[PDB]
Amino acid sequence: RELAILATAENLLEDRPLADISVDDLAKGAGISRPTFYFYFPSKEAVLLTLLDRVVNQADMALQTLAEDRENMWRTGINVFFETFGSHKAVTRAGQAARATSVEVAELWSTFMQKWIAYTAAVIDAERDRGAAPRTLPAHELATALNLMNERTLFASFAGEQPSVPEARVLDTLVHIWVTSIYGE
Amino acid sequence: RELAILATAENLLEDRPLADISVDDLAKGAGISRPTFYFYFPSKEAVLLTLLDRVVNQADMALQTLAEDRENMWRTGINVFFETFGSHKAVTRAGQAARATSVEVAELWSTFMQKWIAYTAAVIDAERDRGAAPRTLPAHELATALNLMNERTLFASFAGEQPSVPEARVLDTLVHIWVTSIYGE
Ligand SMILES: Cc1nc(-c2ccc(C(=O)NCCC(F)(F)F)cc2)cs1
Ligand SMILES: Cc1nc(-c2ccc(C(=O)NCCC(F)(F)F)cc2)cs1
Repeated sequence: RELAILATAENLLEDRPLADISVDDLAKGAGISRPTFYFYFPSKEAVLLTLLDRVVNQADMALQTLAEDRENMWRTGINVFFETFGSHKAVTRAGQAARATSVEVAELWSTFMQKWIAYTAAVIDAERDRGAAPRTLPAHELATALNLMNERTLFASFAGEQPSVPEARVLDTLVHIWVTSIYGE
Repeated sequence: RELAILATAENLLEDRPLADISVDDLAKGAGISRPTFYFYFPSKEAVLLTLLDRVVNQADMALQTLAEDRENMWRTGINVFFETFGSHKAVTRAGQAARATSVEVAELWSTFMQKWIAYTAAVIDAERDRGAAPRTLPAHELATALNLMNERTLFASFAGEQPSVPEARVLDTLVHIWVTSIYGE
């Protein structure tokens, strides 16, 4: 029943914004009543938070799995986000828009971005320690800009935004900019 | 009176979101009544559109002025946006949030981003034609990712977002990533 509500909200988010979806909608698709819905979630907003929270953790776990040539290493890491978020475009789109109106969605996003940037910087620092990358910008600042570039450019591509890099070109585009800015210088 | 309404909306946007500002607020600060306000603008939303439209055109004109070493050339161009938007942070912040709710603000933003990306690509292409930059990524795709990185990273810095590059470091951060990704590979 919790799973059914989640699947239903993801299904419907493919067709319309969260605002055009009602508790009654989610309830119907899940095969339960409205008050029964309120036993699982306080609100439709809470349902989107849980969907985003699962997609973000799935990216984060895949990146932990990788952690356990240099161009390919970065490509494989960026690809976690391309495939994870790009396989859940409706949740990605609605979760990003909700950052504006939900402090819990904003804090969720912020917490994981900090984590991913800290880990990016730790890897740059290792590449510098081994003599493979030059000591140019402070690692954490470089990492932060690269992570934000990916956030905006991935998500603009997935949304078909104008402008955006075509989805079929965006992985290669981001990998080039990461490798050149990390190893260049 | 039109100028007074605009100055007043910019002043108040420094303190609170557009939603916490009423036509009555703008009218008061401008020294006119509410129906007199409606003679100048159809809505508070229209006032923000005009503010954004002036800041965007001021950046765009400064970039046209520049057009009339390689690291410094890119730095001087990125700086147009750092100084123009960074001198109008409240308008930047409210105008970006309005892209979600106003098609006219979305189309304005999109139109100028396309223009700035097209011009970035034309300069990369010239640098490649002269033998100074290598033919790596398609120029327009590289330009699009760099422009989106700047959009998100500048504006996160100006908003004091977590995460963000500190405002005092963001120009140097972006210049490094542009120069390395353009001349590297
Ligand atoms: C090989 C490695 N890759 C990373 C890595 C790769 C990509 C990202 C990344 O795209 N960050 C932005 C995520 C977001 F796009 F916002 F969803 C963050 C970290 C760390 S170590
Ligand atoms: C020397 C040159 N610089 C450019 C240039 C430099 C910077 C930008 C830029 O920051 N684009 C994003 C603007 C935005 F940040 F979104 F406001 C666009 C174009 C073109 S030719």
